[PDB]
Amino acid sequence: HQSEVNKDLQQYWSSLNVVPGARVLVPLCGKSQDMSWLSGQGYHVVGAELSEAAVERYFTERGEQPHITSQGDFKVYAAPGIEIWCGDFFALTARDIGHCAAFYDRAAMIALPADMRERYVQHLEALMPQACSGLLITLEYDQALLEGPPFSVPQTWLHRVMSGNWEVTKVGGQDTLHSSARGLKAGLERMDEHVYVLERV
Repeated sequence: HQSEVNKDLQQYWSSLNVVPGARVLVPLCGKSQDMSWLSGQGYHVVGAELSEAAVERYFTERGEQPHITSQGDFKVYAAPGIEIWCGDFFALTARDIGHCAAFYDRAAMIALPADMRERYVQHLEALMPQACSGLLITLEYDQALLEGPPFSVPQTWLHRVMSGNWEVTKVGGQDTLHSSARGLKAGLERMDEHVYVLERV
């Protein structure tokens, strides 16, 4: 129970104590522990898994069963248990689903450049809810072993751009390889994991 689910995540949340049943969005954050945590608490875990090969792995491991959709070059595999559509994320209106609650954001913009980053955060906060607690999970170390080289997006930058719709705050740190799942997924065995608490106002 809550073995390795972003100490910060389980922390902030543990404290936050969002509404029981609030809408929890999972923008290209779809991991397992994060969501498994939210659910374990009793929240509306609805997000997408920006991972094609992943969806495939799920279809091969399960052998079909859930709602598989073909979204262009991406897929959408939703389950009856959770509202996680493995594939791509860009047709669930994080705003409609968001509304009020929170959303776990996984290092995604760090995989892109600045310009794109600004367009990403903005695009998110744009399609974001009205009152939800968002938590971004970035990284630094990982870059030459982890899936996609993270630009260790600087909190300052986030507060420079990602500042204007959500209260982003510096959080997290390094020496947390066990915590970060992606670390055990890619195999960092030691990487700095950055975190930023963004309160979607």
